[PDB]
Amino acid sequence: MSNPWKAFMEKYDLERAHNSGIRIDLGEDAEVGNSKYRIPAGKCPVFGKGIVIENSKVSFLTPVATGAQRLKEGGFAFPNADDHISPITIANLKERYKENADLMKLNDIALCKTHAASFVIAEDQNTNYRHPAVYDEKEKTCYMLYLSAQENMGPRYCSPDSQNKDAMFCFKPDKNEKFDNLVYLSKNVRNDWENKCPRKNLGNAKFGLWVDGNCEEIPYVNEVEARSLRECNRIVFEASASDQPRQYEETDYEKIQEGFRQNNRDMIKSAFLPVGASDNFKSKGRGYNWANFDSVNNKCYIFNTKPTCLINDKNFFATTALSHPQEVDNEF
Amino acid sequence: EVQLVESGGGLVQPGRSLKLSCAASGFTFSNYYMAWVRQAPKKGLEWVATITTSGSRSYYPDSVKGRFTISRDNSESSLYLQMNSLESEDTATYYCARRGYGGYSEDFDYWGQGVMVTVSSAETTAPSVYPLAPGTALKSNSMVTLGCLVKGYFPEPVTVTWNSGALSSGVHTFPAVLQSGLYTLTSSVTVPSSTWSSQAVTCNVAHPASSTKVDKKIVPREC
Amino acid sequence: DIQMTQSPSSMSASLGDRVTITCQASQDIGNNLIWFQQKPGKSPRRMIYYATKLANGVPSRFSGSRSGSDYSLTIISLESEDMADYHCLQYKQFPLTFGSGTRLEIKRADAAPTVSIFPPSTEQLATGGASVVCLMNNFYPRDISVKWKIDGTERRDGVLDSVTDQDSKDSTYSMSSTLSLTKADYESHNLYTCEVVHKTSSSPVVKSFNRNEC
Repeated sequence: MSNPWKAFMEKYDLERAHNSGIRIDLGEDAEVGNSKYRIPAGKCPVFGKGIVIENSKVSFLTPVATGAQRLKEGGFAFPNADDHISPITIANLKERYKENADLMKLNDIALCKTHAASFVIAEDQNTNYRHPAVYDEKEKTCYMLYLSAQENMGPRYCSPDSQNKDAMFCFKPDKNEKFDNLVYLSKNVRNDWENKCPRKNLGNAKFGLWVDGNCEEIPYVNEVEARSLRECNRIVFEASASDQPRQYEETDYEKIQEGFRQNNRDMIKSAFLPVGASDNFKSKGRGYNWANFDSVNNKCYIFNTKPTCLINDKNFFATTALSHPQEVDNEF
Repeated sequence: EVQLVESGGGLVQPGRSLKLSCAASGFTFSNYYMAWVRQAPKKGLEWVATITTSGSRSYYPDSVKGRFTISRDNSESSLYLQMNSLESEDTATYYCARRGYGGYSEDFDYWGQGVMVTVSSAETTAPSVYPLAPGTALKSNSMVTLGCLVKGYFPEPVTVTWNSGALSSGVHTFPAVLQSGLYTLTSSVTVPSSTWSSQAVTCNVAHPASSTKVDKKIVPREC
Repeated sequence: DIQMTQSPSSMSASLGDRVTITCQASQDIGNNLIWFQQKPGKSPRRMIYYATKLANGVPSRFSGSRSGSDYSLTIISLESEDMADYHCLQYKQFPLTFGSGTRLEIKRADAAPTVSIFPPSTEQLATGGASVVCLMNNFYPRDISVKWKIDGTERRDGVLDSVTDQDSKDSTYSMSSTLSLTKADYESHNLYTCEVVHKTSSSPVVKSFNRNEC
């Protein structure tokens, strides 16, 4: 009576701040063609997150494999058509929306997401479908995702040591060196995230529960081995809230491939997405989204209960799955 | 390389119905939104309707709401506009235009030729064709202007030619005038005198509405 | 309910000259504006999309400009294929609304009319209805005044006149007045005069006929 953290610790109740899946963000439901699917509906940005296509030498950021191109020869990205669409530089983005005061105010990341969100037909704008955008911090280049899907894997599709050689389009969401400077945005990403969302790993500090006047400790934890700050983050990302479950499938593959060759905008837009038939798959942000790292004795501590305060601990690092792989802040 | 060929239209009385088809060709139809746009004589364009690639959703303004319906068959690449309980203010030319697709600059790039749709109660009156020849005190020169008066017909239009089509220069078919619930149109043809003595300069006026093919051959005034 | 206010009503421009049509919307359109060229009796053609992006085939002399609520289109080195109507459109918010349109007329070296008078046909006089036509051709500019004087006396009634749309090729206009009256009203008079008053004359051009000599 009362908590002198709370306001600061708001950006760590992810079930509110983000309200979606993290490893797999498929929170909204939207009609694409006759069919209805599930689309990334996350209020927070996922720093360092990206898509790896297994048995490929092609980036997920490369434009889509439309026409004669073999599916796995391409990436997820929206086609190059007008370099003032995708990918677009922050310079051009500032130039593009020059005559809007309300938005010229926005940061690079939020503007990027706002740009991806702009692609609707006035009359249909009521439709809560938009293309997800990904922002590269080192390039300062915003890319549009033609594919809203995140994990084609499991049974029919991706079984270990494939008979389909490399031909099969197998993908999973990962956090690593390649993606270190990347950031996965939804249509829903809040314009005020540098206030509502977790960005950097809290250096020389640790997550705890505020109990009866004293910043107490975590009641339940899962102790796992972590060699680095990155390893911890990576672990708690796999552990975090995820909408599409572990090894999920329902659509055909050659029919999905046909759509790509036959350059169908809706087939591509909808490719490898779960239905809006169903809602129980939505994590809504609930999950094992938070971790603590004992760097002095390499251990990761994950939990499925939101933190409500921090401990002055110098040998520790407090992190969330949305939080940046490298970025850190020892402030307290 | 991209076609939008409208069909249907024509004349109909109020309260009645009409369906305008528009066959599309050269593009992957099912990749584009579609729309209809109308244009009243001497007036600006008016968005009429929109349809999704799938046909899932339809968009109409308060102007022709629930009285009009947009549709399509992507398997057999074509669009439609079923116009019901029609009004005299619905009298315009209808244009199937290829609507855009978010993230593409396809927006209204291509339109159809257009289709005249006429709504009114009035009886489809055939025209009276009077041949304009010059006055009896002919101050004979190098050039002569002969005419064609197309008094009292309904509805617009009348196709007017000069010599089965053959005469093309100096021919001016003026906009028809509605007054007395009938159309009054004049067609001029500035031809040399030399040829009006050697050629039988005829005026071919035709009303599709009343199904008419009147051919008036202009001769000199007498007496 | 997004008021599009395309101004002016129409405009005169010489060759190589620049013309600026300014379409202005009540509420916020982003850069969701289209300029359309519509030529007499033909389907409109996209000129400028996303308010400033010149579309395929559209020559460099065409260009769009945004500044708050205001938007404009400019044709800089004016050609004879600029003689068209120009339309705006907002595709930002439902419902899609267009502006009134702007008629682009091209200024030419002025031209005097080729005034012609026409007595009623014998065909018409079998009906008992008598129409007198007075067409004036290939003239510039568009301001002209036609006047029916029957036996040197005024006639403001039963007169229908219709100007042509500016000629594509030679850029002239053509007008067509018609004094439709009765065989009776016709027979009761001898002089039928049609007085034309144009910028080119100073002293009116008056072509006329007398009823008695057919």
